[PDB]
Parts: sequence; C-alpha cells; structure tokens
Amino acid sequence: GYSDRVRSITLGNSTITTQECANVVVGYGVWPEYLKDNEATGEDQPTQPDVATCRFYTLESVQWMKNSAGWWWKLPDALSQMGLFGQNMQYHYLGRTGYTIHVQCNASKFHQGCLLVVCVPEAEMGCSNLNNTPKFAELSGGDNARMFTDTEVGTSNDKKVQTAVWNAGMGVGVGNLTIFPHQWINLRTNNSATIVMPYINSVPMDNMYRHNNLTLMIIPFVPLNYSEGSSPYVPITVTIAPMCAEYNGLRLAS
Amino acid sequence: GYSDRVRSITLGNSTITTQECANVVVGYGVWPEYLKDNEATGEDQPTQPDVATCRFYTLESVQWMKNSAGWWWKLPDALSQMGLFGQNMQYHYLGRTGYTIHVQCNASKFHQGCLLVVCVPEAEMGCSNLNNTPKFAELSGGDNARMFTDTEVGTSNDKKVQTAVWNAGMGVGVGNLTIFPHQWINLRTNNSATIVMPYINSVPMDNMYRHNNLTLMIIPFVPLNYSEGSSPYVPITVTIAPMCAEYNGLRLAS
Amino acid sequence: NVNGLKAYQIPVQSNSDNRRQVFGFPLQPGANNVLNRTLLGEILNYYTHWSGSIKLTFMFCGSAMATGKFLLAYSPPGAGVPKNRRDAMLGTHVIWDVGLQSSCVLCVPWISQTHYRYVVEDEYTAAGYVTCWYQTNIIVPADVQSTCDILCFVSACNDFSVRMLKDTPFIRQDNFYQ
Amino acid sequence: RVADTVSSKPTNSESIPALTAAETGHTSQVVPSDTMQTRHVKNYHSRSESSIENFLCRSACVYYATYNNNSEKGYAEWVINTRQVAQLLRRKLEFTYLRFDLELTFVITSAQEPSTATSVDAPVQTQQIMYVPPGGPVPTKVTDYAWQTSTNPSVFWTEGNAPPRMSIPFISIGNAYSCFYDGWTQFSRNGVYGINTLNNMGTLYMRHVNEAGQGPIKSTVRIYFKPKHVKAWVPRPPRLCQYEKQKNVNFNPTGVTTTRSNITTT
Amino acid sequence: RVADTVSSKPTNSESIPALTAAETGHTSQVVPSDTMQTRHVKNYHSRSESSIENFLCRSACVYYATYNNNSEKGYAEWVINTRQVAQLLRRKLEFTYLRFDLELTFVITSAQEPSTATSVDAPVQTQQIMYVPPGGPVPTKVTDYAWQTSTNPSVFWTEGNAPPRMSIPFISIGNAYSCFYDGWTQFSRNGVYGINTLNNMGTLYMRHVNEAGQGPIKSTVRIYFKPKHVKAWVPRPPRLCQYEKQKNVNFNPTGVTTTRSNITTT
Amino acid sequence: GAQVSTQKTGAIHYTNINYYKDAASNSANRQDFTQDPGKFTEPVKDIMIKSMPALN
Amino acid sequence: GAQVSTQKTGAIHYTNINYYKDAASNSANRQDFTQDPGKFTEPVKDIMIKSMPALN
Ligand SMILES: CCCCCCCCCCCCCCCC(=O)O
Ligand SMILES: CCCCCCCCCCCCCCCC(=O)O
Ligand SMILES: CCCCCCCCCCCCCC(=O)O
Ligand SMILES: CCCCCCCCCCCCCC(=O)O
Repeated sequence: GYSDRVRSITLGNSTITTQECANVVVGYGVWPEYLKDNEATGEDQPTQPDVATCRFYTLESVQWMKNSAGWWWKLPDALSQMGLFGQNMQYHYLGRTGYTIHVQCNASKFHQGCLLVVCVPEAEMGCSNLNNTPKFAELSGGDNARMFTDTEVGTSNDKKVQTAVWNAGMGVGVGNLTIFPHQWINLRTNNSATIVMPYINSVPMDNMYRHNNLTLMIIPFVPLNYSEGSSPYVPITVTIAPMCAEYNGLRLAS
Repeated sequence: GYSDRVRSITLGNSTITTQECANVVVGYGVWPEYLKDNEATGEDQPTQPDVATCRFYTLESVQWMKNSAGWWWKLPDALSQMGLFGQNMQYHYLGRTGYTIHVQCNASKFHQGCLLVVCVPEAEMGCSNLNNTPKFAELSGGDNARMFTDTEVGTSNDKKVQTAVWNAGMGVGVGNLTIFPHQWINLRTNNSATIVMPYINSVPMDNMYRHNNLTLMIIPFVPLNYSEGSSPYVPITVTIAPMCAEYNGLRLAS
Repeated sequence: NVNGLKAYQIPVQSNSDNRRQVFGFPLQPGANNVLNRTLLGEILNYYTHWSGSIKLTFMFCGSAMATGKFLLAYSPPGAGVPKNRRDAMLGTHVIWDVGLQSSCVLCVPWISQTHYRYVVEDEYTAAGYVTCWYQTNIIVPADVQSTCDILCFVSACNDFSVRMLKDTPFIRQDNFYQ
Repeated sequence: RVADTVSSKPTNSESIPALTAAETGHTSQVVPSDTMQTRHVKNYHSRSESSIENFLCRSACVYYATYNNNSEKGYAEWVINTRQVAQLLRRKLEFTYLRFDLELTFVITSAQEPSTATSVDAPVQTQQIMYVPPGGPVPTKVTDYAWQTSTNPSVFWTEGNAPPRMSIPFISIGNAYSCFYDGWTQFSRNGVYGINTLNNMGTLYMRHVNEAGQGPIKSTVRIYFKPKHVKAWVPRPPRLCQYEKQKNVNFNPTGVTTTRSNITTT
Repeated sequence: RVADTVSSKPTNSESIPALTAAETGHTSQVVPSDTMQTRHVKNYHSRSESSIENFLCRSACVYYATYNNNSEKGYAEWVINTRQVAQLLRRKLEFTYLRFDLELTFVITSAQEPSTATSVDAPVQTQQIMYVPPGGPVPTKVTDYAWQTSTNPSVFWTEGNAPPRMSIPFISIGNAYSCFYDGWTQFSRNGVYGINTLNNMGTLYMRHVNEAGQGPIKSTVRIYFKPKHVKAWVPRPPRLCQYEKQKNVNFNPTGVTTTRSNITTT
Repeated sequence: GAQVSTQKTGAIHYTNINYYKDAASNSANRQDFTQDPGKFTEPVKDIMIKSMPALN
Repeated sequence: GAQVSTQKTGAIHYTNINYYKDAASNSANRQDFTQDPGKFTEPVKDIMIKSMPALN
C-alpha cells in the first residue's frame, strides 16, 4: 500500500479513477450480495441480467452557486431511463439491487466550501398545505436534480413539497443526519466521495415504480467563496452503478 | 525506498540533486560500458582518461518565451570547447562515449506548459533551397542553442536549414517523435528530465569532428502562460556528462 | 489549425452551462482522418486486416491549481454520435479527475462479430465512436489563466495483430529522382 | 501468438490501474480486463505476417535502363543505389541500421524500330550484363577490351527462357548498412554532407552480344531486389513529405494530416 | 462399398415392414429382401465417384477477358466472383456453406491484326498477370507506377511453354464461404439485399510486357478454378429456372417438367 | 516424409512426398470415403423400427 | 544434410536440403518469431507495477 489517496474502480464497462480522495464508506458494514434460496418466496426463476446492467450511469450536473441550499435525488427512479437498467425495470415486476454512489466536485487551492453527501433509507417528505399530500412532479424529477430553498415553502400550491433546508423536509434536525452512511467533501483536502449501499428493506423484493428505496441528499454547510480573479463556475456531477441486480415476474411494459 | 520523487547523481566531480522529478529513462535498455576486446579493430592501446572527463559540463541557457518554437543541440560538437573533453577530442582521432542528459525548468504553481525532451540518433536536416545542401554555421552552434521558427523557411539563403517545427526539419511527423527515448516536462507535476544514452553507431569507434552521433531536441507542445502579477522570465538550462570515454590514434591538434 | 502545433492540443475552458462536449471522432485506425497518420495509423496501412484493443491516454496540462472531472465513452455502432451526455453514459465509459498523476488511460475493448476488420472504410465492418463530455466544470482560483489544453495519446494493446500485407497509398512517385 | 484474456469480477479496492503519470516516458500496460469486467476468451491468432523477416523479403523494382542497338555507343550503365524508387525507399526508412542478403533478377525485354529493308528475321538476342566494383576498368563502347571479364562476374542469358537470378553476400565496409548519415566526408568539415558520402557499391553494365540486324532492336532491363536475411536496429518514424532529391533529404513542408470541418464532427 | 443382400423365405407373420406413416418426415428403410423372397448376392460395388471430394475437384472455365496492344489503355481487368458461368455456378448451389482451396490456371492466347508495314516478325510475348486485393493501389495505364508489385503477387510467363498454375488458401472472413445470403448490408435495412454484399475478393489485372510491334497482337486470357479440399454443409435442391442476373436470384417461372400426352401413356 | 499407401484396384502401393512449406500445395484427399445417412434420412426423435407399426 | 521440420497450419512436415557452398544461397528464415517489447515500451530504470501509483 503506497499513496492511500488514490483509488480505482472498474465495474462492468466503465472505470472511475480519482487521485485525491478520502476513504470509502461501505454501507452498514455489508457488501451487496445476491438473494439466497433460504429467504426467497418467489416461485419463478430470477434473471441475473448481465454486466450490461451493473455499469456507471452518470446523471445530470448542476452549478454550485453562492446561495444554493441543497439538491436531492430518488435512487430507484433516477435510473429509470438509463440503458438496459430501465428496460428490465419496467418489463418485469420485482427486483432488488444495490448501488455505488459517487460524487465529483473539484476546485483550486483558492476556493473554499463543504458538502454533506448522505443517503437516507425510506425518505418521506411533507406537503406545503397540511391537509393535502405532496404531488409527484414536485417530489421526483426525471433524473434532474430537485433543490431546496431559503424561504420556507409559502402556502402554495397545496401540493408542493416543503423545501425547508434547516429541517431537511423530513421533520428532523439537520445536524443529526450523520447517522446514515455518508462522507464530507471539503475542497481544502477532498475531491470526491464514494458510498456503497446494500439493499435494505422489509420484504425480500419490492416493486420499482411504486416504492422508492433510498434518497440521496447534498447540502453545503459552508457556502462557496473566492476572491476576484478566479473561475466563478463550479459544477457538480454524480455517477451511480447498480450492483447485484435481479428480477422476477415478466409481463408487458408500462 | 521512501519519497520516490527525489533523486541524486554524483558523477566525478559534480553532483546534481532534484527534489521534484519523474523517473529516469535509461537508453534502449542498456548501461554505457567500455569496448570489449572481442569487437575492437584498433591496433593501439586505448586511453581511459580520468574522472576529469566524465563530469557535468553545463551548456548555455535560454528564455522560454510565449511564442518560441523549439531548440536543439548536436551532442559530440556541443562539448568541443568544454574542459579536458575538448582537448582529448582534437588531439586524438577516434573515440566513443555515452552521455547523461539533464534538463532544468522550474516554475511556480501558477504557470503552465509542457515540453518534449528527446534525443534522436543520426539526425539529418534539410536545406532551404532544394538543390543545395545546408551550411555548417546554420546547422551547428558553438554550444549555443539553435532555434526553430513559425514561418517555414522562406527561400533563403540557399543554405539555411528549414526550421519547420511541425515537420521537425527531418521530414517526419512531429507526433511520431516518441519512438526515440524521451521524457516530458509538465510544470504541473514535473521539474526536470533525465536521460541516459549509450553509444549507438554502426562502426565501433568513429571520429568526433566529422560525424555527429546524436541530436537533442526540445519542443514545447503547449506554450507558457500566466495571469498578470507573476515573473515573466522562465529560463532553461541543460547539463550533460560524458560517460565511459575512450580514445585512440594520437596526433597533433587541429 | 493544421500547419502548426495547435492541431495536437484539445482546448478546455471554464463555462457556465454544464454537459458541454470537448471532442469526438469515429473509431477507425488507418481509415478515419485523425488516426490515419499516427504511429499506429502508418503501420496499419501496410496491411488489410486487424484485430485487438487500443489504449487511449490523456494528460491534463493545466496549472497546479486547476481541477475538474471528465467522462470518456465508447458507443458501439447501432446508433452513433450521442447528442446528449446521458445518451453516451449508457455505453462503456470511465470517469477521470485531474491532479497528482493526472494522465488516465481508457481501454477500448474489442467487440465485433467477426474475427478481423478492414483498415479501409467499409460500412459492413464499422467499429464505433469515441467521445468525451464535461462531468464537472473547470474551477480555478483568481490570478490563473482559465484556458487549459490536453494531449491525447494512442497505442495498441497486447492482443493485437495484422494480416494480408499490401502497399500503402500515401507515397506516390512521378519520375526517377535524378 | 497473442495472449488470452482473464475473467474479472466487480471490485472496490484501491488498485487503480488506470491513473498513471506519462511524464516518465513509460507506456502503460493496462489490458481490458483491468478496467472493466470481461469474459475469458483464449486468442488463437499469431503475429507472423508482421515480423521483419516476412515484411521485407519481397522483390520490388529499383531501376530500368534501356540501350539501343543502333550505334557503337548502344550499351547502358547504372550506378548502384536503393534510393531511386519511392516504394522501396520508404520501406527502408523505418529503421536505421540494416543487414541483409539479396537475390537479383533482370526481366529483359525488346522491341522493334522503323527500317526500310524488305524482310526482317531477327534471331534470339543474348546478354551479357556485367558488374564492375569500385576502382576498376571501364568500357566505353560495345567492342572494347573490358568485356572479356577475366575476374568480373557476368551473366549471359538468351531471350525466351526464365529470367536470371543470383545471390549476394553482405558486402560492405561497416558492421551494418547505414541509411542515414549525419556528417561530412572531408575532415575540414566542408563540401559534401549527405548520405552518399559512404555509398559507392560499384557499377552495372549491359550490352547486346549479337552483331547487328536490320531493325534494329531496342531493349530495357529491369532490376529487382529482395532482401533475404534481414536484421534491423533503431527504428524511427516514417516519412511524411514526398521525396524530391536522390541523395538529399530535402522536402517541402506540408500539413500533418488531412482536415475535417470541426473538432466534434464525425 | 454397397451392402449385400440376404436370403428370405416365405412368411405369414405380422411383421409388415411395408405399411408405415409418412407424416413423421421419416424416409423408410425397406430393402428388397423384406418385401419379397430373394437370393443372396454380395455386392462388390463402391460409392467412390460420387463423394464431394471427387465430384467437385475438376477445373472449369470462369471468365475470359481480352486486351489489345494498340493504345495506352490496352490492359484489361476483372472483379473476382464465381457466378459468371452457368456450368460451375449450378455445381455450387447444391450446398450452402463450402470450404476449399483453389489451383488457378491461365491459358493465354494471341492473334494478329491488320497492318500496312512490309514485313512482320513478332518475338514471344510475356505476362504479367497481377492480383490486387481489396483496398489497395490501382493502375490506369500500361506504364504506371503500380506495376512494380512490391508486395502484390504477380506471375510472369512467356508464350510457348506450359500454362501457369498456383494454389490459394481459404482466404475469407467467416468460418466458411456463403453461397446464399438472406438480408441487407445497411443496418437501416435499405439499399442492397442480394449476395454480393459480402463478396469483394479483390481484383485481377493483366498486361503485355513487350514494348510494341507492327501488328499489333491481341490476346485473351482464360481462368480455371479447381476446388481442392472441399467440405459441404446444409444441402438444398438444385436449380430449375435459368440464370438471368449475376448478383441476384431473379428468374422466370417455368413448368416443373416436360409434358406427356396422358397420365397412363408410356 | 514419404508414405507408401495403397492404390485403387478393381476387385497395389504407390509412394508420395511433399515438397513445400504450406498445406495448400498438397494434392486432394480423393482416397477418403466416409458415409453417414442418419442426419438427413430419419431425423426423428423417437427411434422407429420397421417391424412395429408406424403410429401406434 | 536434410531436416524434416514443421509447417504453417491454421489451427505437417516438409523436407529440405541445401545444395551449395556459401550461406547466401539458402532460403529466408521466415519460420522464426522472437518478440521482446521491453526495449521500446518501458525503458525506465525503476520498475513500475500498474497497481501502485505512478509518482508516489
Ligand atoms: C551479376 C551479379 C552482380 C551483383 C551486384 C551486387 C549489387 C550490390 C548491392 C548493394 C547493396 C544495396 C545498397 C544498400 C545501401 C546503400 O548503398 O544505399
Ligand atoms: C496470381 C495469384 C492470384 C490469386 C487470386 C486469388 C483468387 C481468390 C478466389 C476467391 C474464392 C472464390 C469465390 C468464392 C465465393 C464468392 O465470393 O462467390
Ligand atoms: C526433395 C525430395 C527429393 C526426393 C526424395 C529422395 C528420398 C529422400 C528420403 C526421404 C525420406 C523422408 C521420410 C519419408 O519416407 O517420408
Ligand atoms: C544433391 C542432392 C540429391 C538429392 C538428395 C537425395 C537424398 C540423399 C541423402 C541425403 C541425406 C543427407 C543428410 C540429411 O538427411 O540431412
């Protein structure tokens, strides 16, 4: 072992290599594995698809402004339109997978900032109006980032999610969000963040279009900054890889 | 082995120590050795001169401008006037040596650039006018750098060498000049370049004033650059050491 | 930009809207207008067939305060020139980030029905494409020039071969050189 | 040959065989199974049609010189060298020092010329192609004393049969041929500079042995070299600019490659 | 290998080797000794003149192209393919995937043309038949640079001797030749559909090496293929309608068989 | 390498040598006869004997 | 002096004799393949494994 700060990951067809990174946080202490034949209840045979599904699908990018609050994604839904993971997701009826989340954000030695890369299992949300429940087009984007705000929510539109960043939108203390697995991105000494998450859920296999497994949240606790005479555009990107996929219950598409 | 990036070289009387450097490229895979008595045809006895000839003779320096094209030197001729290597070169008639080329160019973390340090064996050249052949005062400098140009050659002066950098002057593709041994100087992560070259030539021992063995070429593929408020003068220097010298055929000087 | 050394460096910027493309070209050694001249393009023209892999190396040559990530995709031919970044991310790719041994090597594997291929441009035995997209912007502190270039190397792997020796069409002679 | 491939599984360690430094002048050694997960396929290919033994040992034209039968100066001569044709010149300039044998071959041909006599009946013609090394006698006409060939090697061949062929050892002064020379010939460093300073190689003469006729016939010989036992050292990049002189390296600068209408255009 | 016969006696059992069902796609296996009582005769014949090794390995004409000696465009060329003659085409279309070698042969001929000169005395002529694989140089006249043949294989032959012959390995891209193709060439499923989508095979050039004459001579070459080591897969029914296109299967529907003037007429 | 093999008699020996490097310079394999009819005639799955009735 | 060596097969033997005095009358050494890439690729002094980082 020489020069700890360099990693390398070759999963299937893609490879992501960082030179300046921290350690790798591996789930709750387990590596994602297939489903044993002692805990299954499906009566069909599964379908370990290919290397063609365990790949590195990169999602959209965004700009880290100087007033931005935070973004998030829904994991089983963000990869709905990507390659052969989005075809075996809708043609079948069941499935279980694990992911390998990644994040890139690189700045010079004259910038500053921080971020909290964390994934929350079973993330709920709260509508703006108390009586109603949130919409769907205001809860999940089509692999495009959803963003928090500074003002709380207003009183509209009776279905919008409440983007109150200091409460996280779930109704908890934002400082206590370090229980779920995570990693910090400090531009002083960091350039990325890796996270390996297994499949955590009550039932053995669950639908993909009806119930979202996890939720990826990004929150900058310390805003960007820089003196005059430097690049004012700092973008962010994320790369995710389905790990150990399986399916059951073949039907027509939807 | 601790902190790979530091080397140290003590050859004879001089010593050159770099703290930030890359690996050392050693010829075509051989270390320079003396001439065995199974491949010699000289009937005299050789003269392994001294430590006084295997030393570090530093040549002239130049400025890396923002429009410069490239420099070069002729190796057996550039050391013609340096110390006791230039006396045993002209008093004798034969000889065979190997060199240890070195290069220094250091800039801050706010500059950028690159260079191709390569030595070519048996480097020919092309005159400006097609009929004639190049001059000598336009082909070899007296340990002073010769430089390429941007405009091709013109049509003068019927003897000038053609300084067409993108063709290298030899009549080949400049991008294919990575076959001969070499090393890059990237100011981002590099500060020097070392090269050890053995004696490569058809005959066992060859003259020194009639046939030049090698040729050292420097070409910046990415020009220098810097924002306002930094030193605008970046000089370059080279240090060469004859290795395992030998001679035969003593006569009068010339 | 062909009569100078500017035809060798890819220009990289620092821009606002992400997902900008940096470069791209089809994959055809000895056939395309980009690889038909390099060291592998001048040896591959003496033959007619070939089969193997290719190692493409890069080198970010910006200042030591520069930063950024990049994507490198190779989409086999069923439908080429992916317009968006999300169209290219489905194929084979890799993610490279700069700084401290910046140079990264993408390995184009060998994926073809037949065993060999034609150096000439043959529509039956096409190869694929190659592209690179902005995974994250180029951020820089003040007092640093934002335009930074990159050099792209190319080489062959160890499962490579050739066949059917022929004559190259580059050199052409008109009369005996007196 | 070529090597096989090996089966790879998903990994999350810190091996990173991708990121490296290119400043060290070291080509990488990454195979496809290192960067992604692949199958196991054993290659059965073989790198045989590319070795220098198989790549160079083919005959090619070098020089065709003709000689009429009309007058007392019919004979024709040629000075040996290999840089007179573009095809075989560039197939040598990917190395620096070679070493080989040769197998000559002369495909001689004939043709008639206008005349006024009533009938014509030309018997077969014969040659008589001579070789004069450097520093030796020389003929000046087709009826000279030099054509005895008391020690020179000659070849006599009658038209209508197979062409003549023969071998040649590694005849040189140095330990290997030199295709590029950097330096002059005079110790004063003046005068001739190019590669022909160390190229003499002799001469080559040809002649009609028949007395005369009524045509009279005209003929053209064609040489063919075939390097047999090659050995190459110190490769170098190929040529990019056309040839324009026989004993120089003069060129005219051209673009490095043809052009496309964009950087992102396919 | 053929088999013998066996002696049979009268029977009255329920063996019934005659009645069977033909719906099962099974050809019967009844011999004459099963249906009637016969003698015992041991056959000494042998099925040797019918195997594919002996049935295909005979030379046949493929294409004869001629080239005059008059002008600077005398040379003639041909694109390789085997579906240009009716005799050898139909002897291939009883199988689908073949695999063989070949032994070429060129029976060259000559002939005079009208002229006005007083006398004529034509020495022997020579060729010079070249082979250019796909994706290579090409000649356009009889005095071009391409005729050097630095790597191309050529054959030189003087008129009056035996004809030239040579072998050829299994040069292809797939694991066996394909005589029938069902599908297009473009992935968009548009344009060319027939069998020539996977047939290039190179070219073939021929030329007079002699300078010129007074005739001047005209010549015609004739090719001859001979598949040597055959292997056949997936037989199919022979052809019933004439050939009418070189790279199609277009036909004109005809009757299945000639006609007789009755059903019971002999 | 010379082999002394048999000849084609109605109802002796004959030598042979190869002189080249490749394998496409030898002569045809005329003296080879191998028959198998089961692929084209009788491709059925269940084996049918001619004594028993065809379909039950 | 005759040697019975191997031939070039896709995936047998073939005789050969020399008839002259010199050594320039034999045929080419086509059936010889010897590879060594280490001279041109990787001429460095310190050996570098692809797992460890390049420069520290
Ligand atoms: C009738 C027999 C005559 C034999 C003539 C021998 C010809 C010698 C060939 C010389 C080698 C070719 C030149 C190599 C290097 C050079 O001089 O450019
Ligand atoms: C002087 C030597 C020249 C040798 C020329 C080789 C000719 C190649 C023959 C190709 C195989 C015949 C075609 C089979 C299938 C098809 O393409 O229809
Ligand atoms: C080039 C071949 C010359 C004619 C053959 C003469 C006999 C020489 C002995 C050959 C024995 C080879 C082994 C064998 O019998 O197969
Ligand atoms: C001039 C050669 C004539 C043809 C050869 C006939 C065979 C004679 C025996 C040769 C044995 C030589 C030893 C060897 O096998 O290498």
